[PDB]
Parts: sequence; C-alpha cells; structure tokens
Amino acid sequence: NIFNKYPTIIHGEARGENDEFVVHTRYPRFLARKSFDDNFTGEMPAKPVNGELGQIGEPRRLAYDSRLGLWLSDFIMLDNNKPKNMEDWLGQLKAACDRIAADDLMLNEDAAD
Amino acid sequence: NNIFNKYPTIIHGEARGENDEFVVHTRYPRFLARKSFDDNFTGEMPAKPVNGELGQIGEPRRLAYDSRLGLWLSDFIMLDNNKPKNMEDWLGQLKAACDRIAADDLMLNE
Amino acid sequence: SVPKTGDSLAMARRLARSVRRLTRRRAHRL
Repeated sequence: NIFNKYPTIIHGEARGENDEFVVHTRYPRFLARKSFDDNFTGEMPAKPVNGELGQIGEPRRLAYDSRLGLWLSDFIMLDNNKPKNMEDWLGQLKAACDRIAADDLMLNEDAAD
Repeated sequence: NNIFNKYPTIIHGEARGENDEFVVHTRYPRFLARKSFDDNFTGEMPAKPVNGELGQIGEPRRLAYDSRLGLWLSDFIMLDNNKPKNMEDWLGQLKAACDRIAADDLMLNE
Repeated sequence: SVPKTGDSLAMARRLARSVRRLTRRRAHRL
C-alpha cells in the first residue's frame, strides 16, 4: 500500500557499475539486474515486447530475455506472501518484465538526440 | 536477504514522467526511498562531509531525512523483515546510510 | 514538508543521466 506511492517502474544505476537495475513496485514487486546483449539495436518495434522467461547459468537462476537486447536477472521478490499458483506467478512476473523492457526502450527513445 | 549482497550497495533510480528520483540501499538496513531536491540544492561538493538529519515530518508523523545540502530522502520502505533490538542504534545506522547515499549522489553527478 | 523537485533542476539532472546511460550502453555494444 506504501509501494503505491511509488511509480510502477524505477530504472536504476550505480557508481562504477556498467550493469543497470530495476525496481517493479506493483505485483509482483521485485528488484532486478539489467544487463545487455552486444547487438542491442534499440529500435522500437510495432509489435509489443514478447520476451522469454528461463533458467540460466550455474547454478540455475531465473532470468528474463527481452529478445531486444535487454536481460533481467538476480530477481529479489519484495513480497513476503507466497503465490498460490506457480504457473500464474511466472506469467505475472514475465508480463511485468515485458512492460519493463518496453519502458526501458522508451528511456533510450526519449534520450537519443 | 543474501541475494541483496550481489548488488551494489547504493542504487540510484529514476522514473519516466517523474521529477523526483529514487534510491535503494541493499545493505543493512535495507530500504527503498524517494529522493528529492529543494530550490537551494546545488549538487556542489560540500565543505564538510555529509552530516544530515533524521526526523519526523507531517501529520501523522513519518520518517524523513534532510541532508541539509538540499537533498531529501522520504517514503521509506524497509526491505528487511527483522525488527531491530535497539531502536536507537537502528536509527543511527539508518541515518548513517542516508548520509552515504547523499554523498554518493554528489559523487555520481560530479 | 518534504520538497517536490522543481522542473528546472529535474530537466538538467535528467539530461546528465541520459548522457551517462548512453556512455554506459556503448561499452556493452559491438
């Protein structure tokens, strides 16, 4: 309820860090690391962002691939509650990641002049 | 709470369509806060090290931090579920964290 | 009370954030 005073998507940075970060303040709420492919082109597609959720690395970790060059990883859920259904939680997490990827493209789109 | 440790200690944030900025502190005490600036904020490096104040503001009273350099932190959301044993030393640690965040912002934007 | 950031300070800070972000993303590219 206090989270609702915040914007839905917060884009983050840190000193000395090449990777970026994100906070999602609506359900499901989380902190995540933003990392990038080397051919990220940034052009805004007519089609909506449709990314993939997967397990990656060692040991296996949840990660999101936007397929437009942005990745989301090191998820930390900020909700204490556990979701009743695992399938619907993963779906909600993925949709949130898609919105974030779209919002990130607009951060770049706003800026390039 | 151990996953927090793979992150950098201080994360500076922004949102589209928003004038205010944001911060995440990922070491104890962990929190999300709103970062804002008054009209006398210069972003210039201070003569003394950052020495801010923690206080209660509004009615009802809510915690807020004033860097006294024009930078404010507010709308604190604690990210740790544990409750502190001594309330005095928690505030001291929280205020100290805020001082580091303000200083860090100054160095990032310098 | 807690201040709300003014438009003039926010526009200058937003531009500097954009310049840093463009520089940071170029290291990932190619």
